[PDB]
Amino acid sequence: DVSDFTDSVRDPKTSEILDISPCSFGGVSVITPGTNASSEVAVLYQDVN
Amino acid sequence: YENQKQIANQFNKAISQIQESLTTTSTALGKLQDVVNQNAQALNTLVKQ
Ligand SMILES: *[C@@H]1O[C@H](CO)[C@@H](O)[C@H](O)[C@H]1NC(C)=O
Ligand SMILES: *[C@@H]1O[C@H](CO)[C@@H](O)[C@H](O)[C@H]1NC(C)=O
Repeated sequence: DVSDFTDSVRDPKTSEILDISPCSFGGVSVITPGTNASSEVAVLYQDVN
Repeated sequence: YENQKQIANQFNKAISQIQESLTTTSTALGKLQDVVNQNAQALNTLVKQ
């Protein structure tokens, strides 16, 4: 890749070409009504199905 | 009021000319393109490093 990470590999036993993708990562945001109002929150997981 | 027809006609003709100038070719929207480029140049150096 352009940032010098390997993205494709060849299997050393069966000679099959494999693509490599990252495991899921992202940011987490916490949405709150206010501590004085309530103790509940909602969670937003960013950039994920 | 005494010249309303002429004013209406040249208003419509001016809108038609603006539409043609946007249709054929436009560097007039360069400023919105210039904003787009310096962001993409900013990230390409971040991945390069
Ligand atoms: C390597 O061994 C596996 C099973 O042990 C076999 O399926 C594969 O064909 C072998 N590869 C080569 C290049 O001999
Ligand atoms: C998320 O994944 C599920 C199961 O793989 C799929 O049914 C759904 O359409 C996906 N949503 C997207 C890609 O927006």
